[PDB]
Amino acid sequence: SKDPTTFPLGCSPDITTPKKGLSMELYSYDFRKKGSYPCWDAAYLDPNYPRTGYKSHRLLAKVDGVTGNINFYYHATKGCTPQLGHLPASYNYPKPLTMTNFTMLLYGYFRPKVTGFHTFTISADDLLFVNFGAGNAFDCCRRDSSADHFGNYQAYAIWGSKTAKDELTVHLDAGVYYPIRLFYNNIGKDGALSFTFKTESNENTVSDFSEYFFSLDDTEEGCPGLI
Amino acid sequence: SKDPTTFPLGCSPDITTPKKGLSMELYSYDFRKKGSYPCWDAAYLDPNYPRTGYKSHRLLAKVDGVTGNINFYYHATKGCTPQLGHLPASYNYPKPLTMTNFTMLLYGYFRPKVTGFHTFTISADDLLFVNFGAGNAFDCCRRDSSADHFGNYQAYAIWGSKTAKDELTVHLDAGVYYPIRLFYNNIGKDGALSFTFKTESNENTVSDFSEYFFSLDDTEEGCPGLI
Ligand SMILES: [Ca+2]
Ligand SMILES: [Ca+2]
Repeated sequence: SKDPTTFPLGCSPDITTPKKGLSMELYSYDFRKKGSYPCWDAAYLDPNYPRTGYKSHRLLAKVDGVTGNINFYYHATKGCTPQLGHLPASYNYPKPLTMTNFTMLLYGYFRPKVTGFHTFTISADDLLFVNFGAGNAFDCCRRDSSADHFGNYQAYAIWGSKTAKDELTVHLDAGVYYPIRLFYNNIGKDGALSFTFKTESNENTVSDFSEYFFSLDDTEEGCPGLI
Repeated sequence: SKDPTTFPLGCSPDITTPKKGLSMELYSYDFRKKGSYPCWDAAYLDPNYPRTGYKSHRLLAKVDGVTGNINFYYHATKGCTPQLGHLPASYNYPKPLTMTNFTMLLYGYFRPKVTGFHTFTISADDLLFVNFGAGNAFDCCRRDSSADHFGNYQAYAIWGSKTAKDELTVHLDAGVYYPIRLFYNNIGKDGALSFTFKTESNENTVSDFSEYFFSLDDTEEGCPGLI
């Protein structure tokens, strides 16, 4: 139930109206002491960094309502140096941060408009890890209780890898809500995130998630998929 | 059944006498192109590198009978340069290799001499990942069929980490055979591996596994623990 699959399980919320967008949490990600080779910290690739490791870093923000086009490219002027920047307005966080070096978590639900095969394509500098589906990401309307128990990644991208870019193909049902978790890191210099998809219904590429990303309140009994 | 636990499942081989030692496979691990920053390749920390990634590298050797004291420290004279060296005689591989940069897999079974809590302590430069128990490591006398399906790590050590060194405490039964998998990498400069244990029966530390590490043939029906 926590394993990645081509036919993920979804959720059916009851009367409470879903809220637009995902939630985001932002954390610091320091360089190592001057003189270090390399200048950046490798912690982002400890196997548990995305599960418990990141929690020991400085919390910068927790926001709601993240939607629209969430892609970004941050161009740095040099490596090994923290430099200030801003996220796109879609992230609902107007303050400057060290865009050269930070950790970011997004979670919530994906609602399809069509029933059939979806292919999500991702790329990132330095890292983007994706979980998708009930159990694999977290449990239906029981996120706060299952948040740290996600399974093997459905897709991932690592700058410098043989998987610099990656894809996820899954069969989905329209109007069902699918748990999703995105984990991102920049360890130095440039930063980039691309998250888009296509379906078998037509040849359009979706980059704007305004009609697709939602948040659901947890409930006493949970909201397992009913279809 | 694949999850790490304090009470791992073991195996009960039938009439066929266990063979002394673990099996080992050795693979190449190249530096990046001259001028690269850093000089070493980060692939060793892709989440699937220990599962399928390493298989695309040059196979150097597959040997049997690895036992005794398996600890080593290789001292390099500089970084970013491949340098030749030798493994201890316990590894049954007498040829020189690039000890500055290689990948090594060991697998087989651990047989305890006493019933009770065991604490294994590990450390490594650059990396050592450990799985332990039926399912978590692989299935009883059905290794060849379950070898790539190991679970989350029971313990791991990464040079430069907040877990430079790590421990595994588990309750074991004497004379039972427990599946074990060790995955090691050096990405440059010095190399080191330390694997030892203590038990609740006395204050001795075990560093020599001559009476403890074994290989079992796979069988048609498998050899699940019977106790
Ligand atoms: Ca970067
Ligand atoms: Ca090293």
